[PDB]
Amino acid sequence: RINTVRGPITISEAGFTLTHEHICGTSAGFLRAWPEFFGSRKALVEKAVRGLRRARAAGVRTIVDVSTFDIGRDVSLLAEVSRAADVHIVAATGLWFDPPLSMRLRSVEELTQFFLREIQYGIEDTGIRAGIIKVATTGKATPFQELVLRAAARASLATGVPVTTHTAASQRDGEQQAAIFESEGLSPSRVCIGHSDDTDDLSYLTALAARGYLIGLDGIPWSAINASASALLGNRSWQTRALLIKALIDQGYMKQILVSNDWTFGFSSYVTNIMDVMDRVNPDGMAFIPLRVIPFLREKGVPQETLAGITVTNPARFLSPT
Amino acid sequence: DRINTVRGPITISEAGFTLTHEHICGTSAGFLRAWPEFFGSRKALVEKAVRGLRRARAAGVRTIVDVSTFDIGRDVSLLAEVSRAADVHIVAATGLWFDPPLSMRLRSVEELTQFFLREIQYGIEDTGIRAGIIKVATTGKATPFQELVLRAAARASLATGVPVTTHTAASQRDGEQQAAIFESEGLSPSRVCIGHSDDTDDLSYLTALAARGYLIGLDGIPWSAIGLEDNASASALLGNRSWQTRALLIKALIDQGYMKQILVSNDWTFGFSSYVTNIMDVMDRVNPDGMAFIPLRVIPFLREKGVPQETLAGITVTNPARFLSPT
Ligand SMILES: [Co+2]
Ligand SMILES: [Co+2]
Ligand SMILES: [Co+2]
Ligand SMILES: [Co+2]
Repeated sequence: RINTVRGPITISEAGFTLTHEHICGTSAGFLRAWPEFFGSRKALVEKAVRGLRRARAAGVRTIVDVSTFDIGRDVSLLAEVSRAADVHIVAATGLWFDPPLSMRLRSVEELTQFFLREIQYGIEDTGIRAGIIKVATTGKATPFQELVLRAAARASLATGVPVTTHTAASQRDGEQQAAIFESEGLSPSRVCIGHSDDTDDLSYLTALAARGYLIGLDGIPWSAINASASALLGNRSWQTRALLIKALIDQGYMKQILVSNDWTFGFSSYVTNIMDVMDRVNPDGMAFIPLRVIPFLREKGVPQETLAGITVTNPARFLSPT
Repeated sequence: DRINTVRGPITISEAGFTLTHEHICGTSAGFLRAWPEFFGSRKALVEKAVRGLRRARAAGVRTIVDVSTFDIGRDVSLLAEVSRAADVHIVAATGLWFDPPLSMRLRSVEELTQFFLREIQYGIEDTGIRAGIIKVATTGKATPFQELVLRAAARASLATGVPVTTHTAASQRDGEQQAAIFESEGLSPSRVCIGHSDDTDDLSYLTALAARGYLIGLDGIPWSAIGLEDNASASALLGNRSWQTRALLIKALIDQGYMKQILVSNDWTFGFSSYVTNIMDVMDRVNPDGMAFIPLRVIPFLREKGVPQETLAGITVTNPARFLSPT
């Protein structure tokens, strides 16, 4: 009962899934208005097809595109790349930290209708329904960012669809988001505190993992080992971020881990050549988790059925509507 | 002599009575397609727009310049559909207003110049519809990004001959900073309209810009929140100045010899989502005439005050014709 861009699929059809990915990290209407920024729309489709086929050959069967309205989600692009690559792509709703005036002047009740429109009816005029809700917070929650967290909760409770968040982990936003989700009546088993790998703090993660929250260790290839790339991605290495997966397995929270790359095939919501800077830091792309992180954990003393539990059974339990 | 409309190129003589600053929808990038239910439905918005433009046409309007940019949620397909059904020429816009998303605000002046050029020379999105005007904006002192938008607009105008029109916080005298930046790029004042100029009563500011060759946009004549001072949202947007006060600025500029520098419009819309929810209903109640307000209520008002019919015809037909013509 998991909604994808090609239609509804079952829990067994999901397989190896990456919980936090992006085909394109852009802005609302941007891809349609300026496709030449990515070379052409043809070039972005071709680069995304080759990148997903690389992930499929590596073991991945499903990717969850957490690109929201304001990240410039184009479900028609998501459907085209999914068809040519034979990889299941799950679409998303919600609002990130770049909402336009028509979204930021809306009440909590109006934002619930929009989220409920994209999950129950469909996205735009395509009929494609959203299977996950993406929300954001950069530091302490602004008066509007609180309404998005609450609206995402009211939409998750009426459909059963899960929530995934953006967090500035060094500032520990996951505790405030958790306090807001719990005040709304949302079950912690339906929420994923993303970007939790941006910190080396383990005491903040185990506290949330004990309450039932899923920990999103999603930006593993993000290593700044360029003032723009050093501020966006990486103070530490990938080995340090991948050791945080092992540190949570050792504490007995193997059922709460969700791994991903947080990769893109086109990036426009930052500096011009950030995609070219990223493409060489990680030449593996979206295939970094099964080819470089899984054999690392196998060498550092973690069995294959613990890793096959994190990648197959954990995201399938998360993405299933309850 | 030839200008781009959403139905294709037309000869300037066919433009006729032209409203220089209007919107079919005041929204945000991708909003109409992602949430048409905000406006009832996409079909309801089209029907309302067609009815409004048909009524405006019956009153004498032949062309409107939709100054909706990418970030005002310009949907050219909607503009084309309504233009064809109402049989009113609609000139589309490029440029950037004051709500650009991350992918726009992180761009350099060279990249923004290429985006504006693409929308004028090649087309908007995958439609083939080309922009006939560049819309820019400042709300007080220009931010570093707004300065880049103004420079890119000036560069695209110099390369194509297409005019530039602006949004200003008129009380803050924004037109002076805008003018300075445009002229630093070598753009002729005759290719620029300093809009929302009816938001101020400072005639010294207006005549000085007009004296330099700038077109003065007295473009929101029906905007008045008198009678509804209890509505904090409507008062902050529409202001407390009467439609008459805004319209008398057209007479004031004519009297000082600047009839050739005046552009008049309503700054109306059929859908409004970039503000509070009830705003379109409130606006439609204050002004039931919509875009027809200029020929039905403003033109006869100025005739009562003594302005000749040939001067008014010069402001509504000749001035927009000279402005829109690629020069
Ligand atoms: Co993020
Ligand atoms: Co992301
Ligand atoms: Co304006
Ligand atoms: Co306007």
